[PDB]
Amino acid sequence: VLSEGEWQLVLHVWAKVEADVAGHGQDILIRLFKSHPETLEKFDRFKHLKTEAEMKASEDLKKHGVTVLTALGAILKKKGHHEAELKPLAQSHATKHKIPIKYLEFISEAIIHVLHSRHPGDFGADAQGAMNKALELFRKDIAAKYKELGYQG
Ligand code: HEM
Repeated sequence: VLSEGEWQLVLHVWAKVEADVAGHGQDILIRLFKSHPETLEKFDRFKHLKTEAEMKASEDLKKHGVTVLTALGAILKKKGHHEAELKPLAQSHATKHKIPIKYLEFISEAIIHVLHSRHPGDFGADAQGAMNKALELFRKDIAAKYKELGYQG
């Protein structure tokens, strides 16, 4: 359970992301796909992209970055009371998109890296620990719905 102090750190940095959702979305997806190429293969939409420059040029990938960070932002702003927003996301990611929990760990690492690069004055170590705990809570609750459906592995 995050404390109120920790939620404040999280959402303070997140408000900064909200000034340039698309730029962040791009940088996060690019880092995820460069860091962990097996993730790119889960998107039939993007698996033609073979270089970072092609990724950076893809308007469709920038569109999807906005979709992902708008959904994450809505879950963060519920401060833990996010069951209505995770249900559908876990459902689709386990049964339709087939994303293992470990790749949710990978995208959390890429979110933390991009927020440290773009917002270092609002993302010192207190705020990095808090964002880590928020993203862990997201993964714990998606993992519990996976397990329900037979996809925790
Ligand atoms: C912060 C973590 C994530 C969030 C909030 C998120 C959010 C979303 C949303 C809102 C959609 C469209 C609605 C839906 O299908 O449920 C979506 C689609 C999808 N996501 Fe995620 N996602 C995350 C992590 C990932 C990861 C780590 C992968 C793959 C490694 C992935 C793969 C997919 C795929 C394949 C689609 C369908 C894209 C398409 O072909 O249109 N997601 N995601």
